Amino acid sequence: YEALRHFLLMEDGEFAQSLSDLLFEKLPGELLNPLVLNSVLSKALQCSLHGDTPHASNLSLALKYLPEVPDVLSCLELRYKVDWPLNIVITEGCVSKYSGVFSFLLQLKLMMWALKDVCFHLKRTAMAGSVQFRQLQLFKHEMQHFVKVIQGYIANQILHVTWCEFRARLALEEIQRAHAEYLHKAVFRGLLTEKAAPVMNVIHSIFSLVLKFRSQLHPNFALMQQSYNTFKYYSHFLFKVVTKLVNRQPHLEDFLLRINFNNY
Amino acid sequence: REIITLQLGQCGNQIGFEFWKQLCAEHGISPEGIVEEFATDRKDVFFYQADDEHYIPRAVLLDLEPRVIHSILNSPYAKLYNPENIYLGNNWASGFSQGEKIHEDIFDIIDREADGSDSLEGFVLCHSIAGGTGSGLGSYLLERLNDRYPKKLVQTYSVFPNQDEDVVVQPYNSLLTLKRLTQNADCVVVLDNTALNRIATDRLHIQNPSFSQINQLVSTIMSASTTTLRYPGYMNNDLIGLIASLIPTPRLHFLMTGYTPLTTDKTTVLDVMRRLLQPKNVMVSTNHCYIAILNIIQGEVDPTQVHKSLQRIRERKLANFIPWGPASIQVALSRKSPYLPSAHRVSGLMMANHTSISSLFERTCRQYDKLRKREAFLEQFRKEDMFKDNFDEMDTSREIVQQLIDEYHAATRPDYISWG
Repeated sequence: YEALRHFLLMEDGEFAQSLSDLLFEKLPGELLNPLVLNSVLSKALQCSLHGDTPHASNLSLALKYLPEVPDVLSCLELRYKVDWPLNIVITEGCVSKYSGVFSFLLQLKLMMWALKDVCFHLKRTAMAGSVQFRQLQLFKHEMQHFVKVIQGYIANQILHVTWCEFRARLALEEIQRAHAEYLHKAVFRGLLTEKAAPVMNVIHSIFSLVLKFRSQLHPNFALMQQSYNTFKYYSHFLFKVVTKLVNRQPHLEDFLLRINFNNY
Repeated sequence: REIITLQLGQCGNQIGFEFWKQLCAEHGISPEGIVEEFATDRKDVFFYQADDEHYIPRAVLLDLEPRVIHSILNSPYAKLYNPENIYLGNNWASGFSQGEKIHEDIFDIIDREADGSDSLEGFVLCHSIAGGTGSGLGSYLLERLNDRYPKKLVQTYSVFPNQDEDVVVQPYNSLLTLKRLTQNADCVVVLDNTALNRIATDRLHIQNPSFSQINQLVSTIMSASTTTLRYPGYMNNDLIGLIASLIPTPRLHFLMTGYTPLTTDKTTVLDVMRRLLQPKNVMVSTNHCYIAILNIIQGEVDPTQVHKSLQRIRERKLANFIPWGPASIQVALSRKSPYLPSAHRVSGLMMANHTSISSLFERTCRQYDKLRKREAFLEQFRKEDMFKDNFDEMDTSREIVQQLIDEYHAATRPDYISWG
């Protein structure tokens, strides 16, 4: 458990911050073959000192969809393998849902990459102190901040409260039920539910706009400013939509205080 | 990845020596670099994995008129690190001209560790503002540093030099250092010698060994700033990830420090969060209001109550932070660091962007204004004349610090959608 949490939920840093950082340097079918895809995991494990454990093996990397590629789709499979007498407790329907939540966590890190890209592209023209420069950069910080509060929320719910109630949840059938409750609270607090599905639907609109924001570096000031205005409109609209669905969930109540804090 | 640290001046060499000693004391190592048997964590952030299983810190030593350097030399913490980086006035102009001629050899000292490192992440500067030897030299080397490598970050640990009256050339020196501190530095953590002296005379009755205890304070702050990097954390395990959230505007990069216990010689989450929020635990001393606050906690903390703590500190509603786009006070939670004995467990550190430092800037600007108007305290030397014949560098720094006070004050306004 305390191995797979650091790989599929990635609690230990400089593993994600190396694997995703290595893959994003490149950009496809010469990227999905197992000579670059099979090697990046073995290089990412060395710069966290995760390797040379009996839990550094049984890791199988793959991907579930091949792109030919705005795009918010990222695709990866990581599995853990347990033998016969441990197959009875962790099931292979449980592992499939672990990969499912792994992709959900992975899509957030693409934002953490794209914001560093646009921060990096502005760095060589940062010399100037122009009007077009400062007001443009305020957009970039404000889009960065939304990810830094929602990632803090995920980084609270899916690792601190749901793991504190896993260090006394375990006690033979009770072990299987306890692990099945661990995944249950993770998918419950992860907003994959059909009830909070429109709340997840607005997050796509935020993500796509930041990816389109990244491509423009100066090109023209107004085109990115329009996207900033739509972004502000979307965030203000999300705050009301999540308010209605707490006024009509206990973990989601924390999201209300997260997105609005000494503003409106 | 890998961060290279710099120290110059006797005060900067003191705080770096204390920092390296204090991290030697924190980590399970000997003062020779030998690992202990009870070790794990990430020890590549400032420590070179050296050749005898030594974790050698990567520190650039710069000194002029060496006094403290001999005391650093005859110590058992010269067996911890010795990269052979030692290379030999009290004015900014004198230190500037002395740095002028020998820039290539100390730049070879830079490039030695640069090629010695596989990766590079940032440069931390231990510099004493208006420190005599440190002033001028540090400004010149800061200018060359950001000139050579625009792909890295610069942090500078700075003090606010005034003991509230002494030396009449110090506002000129600190002003020129502040000009480079604005436009050639990307993150500034400012400290107050007055506020630290007041807190030292508060918790204890010491006022004479103030440097030695202030070393303890700054080393604890610097270690607590890096605990999420040195120990396995999850966010801001790089410097730039920490720096990114705090800065909405690239000249608003001045960082305020507080710390939840005041005396260091069960409580709940929202308690120490609230006490870290107050200005009387802030150890750096019209409306003045925070742009954005980040806080780190390290100690024995029950993790499941933090969201109710978050709600309670919300509805307590202590600061009316900002009017334009939405920042927050933002929490990070860390484990208390192992491998050493730990007293006073619950300890928090806060990084904040506050416009209240514009008051201290206006203080030293008023001091410069009266000393410039009186015109008997410039202390005219040939160094200052040969560096600048018309002394318009002071004018350029003056209009820039005016622009920064304007930036502070217009950011305090509800309109900063127009620039100013």
